[PDB]
Amino acid sequence: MASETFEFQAEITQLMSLIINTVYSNKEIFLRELISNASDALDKIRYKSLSDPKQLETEPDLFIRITPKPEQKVLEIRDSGIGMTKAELINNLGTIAKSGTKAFMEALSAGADVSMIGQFGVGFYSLFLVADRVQVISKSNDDEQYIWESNAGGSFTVTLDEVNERIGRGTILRLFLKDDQLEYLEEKRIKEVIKRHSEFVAYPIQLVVTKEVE
Ligand SMILES: O=C1CCC/C=C/CCOC(=O)c2c(O)cc(O)c(Cl)c2C1
Repeated sequence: MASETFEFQAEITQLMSLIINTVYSNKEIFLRELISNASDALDKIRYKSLSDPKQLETEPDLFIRITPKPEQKVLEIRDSGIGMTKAELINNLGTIAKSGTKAFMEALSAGADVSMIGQFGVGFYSLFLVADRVQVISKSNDDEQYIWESNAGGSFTVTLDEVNERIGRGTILRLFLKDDQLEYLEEKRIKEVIKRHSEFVAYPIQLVVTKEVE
């Protein structure tokens, strides 16, 4: 598959740098940000399905699912929400600087809690606290499955998905964790963070665990 390359909006890049380099502690917050988005996307499919029940048939179950993958140092966060089409992947995750991107960078500088990122509607980028490379794998009812990829550089890429498993509907966040952030592949740590900061979530939050049989 041919891949297409795009430059990040100049302030989105700034922000990613202020994230990767400016904030230190409380990096566990990336999880609630990515669970929050998962819920906000599941909300939209559940709303749309009220007047278009057929929207749900491509994936009748509404859930949030986290999968630790120790071997490839990867943490994945899936939902069966509304999904994103190629154009939205492009617009919502790079080319267009969502209103508030610069505002949070300013807030942050004046002395703001990095945990307030979500209230500026930029929570997505908080993932770079624990990861240096990310794959966003989406499937909308109205397009094929695609892969959006950023390595924290200045650009990103979108490629028709012919390599990943078929998600019926929704999105997968394949975070490639930093060597010093691998505690998030642990069942207990994840399970902790989730209970402390994600109590009021309307959807099933499944944790996928792999254990050798003795
Ligand atoms: O804009 C996004 C943030 C959520 C608000 C809903 C947008 C419409 C679809 O959005 C998504 O599929 C989606 C998701 O499922 C999980 C995520 O972590 C992110 Cl970032 C997104 C993209």
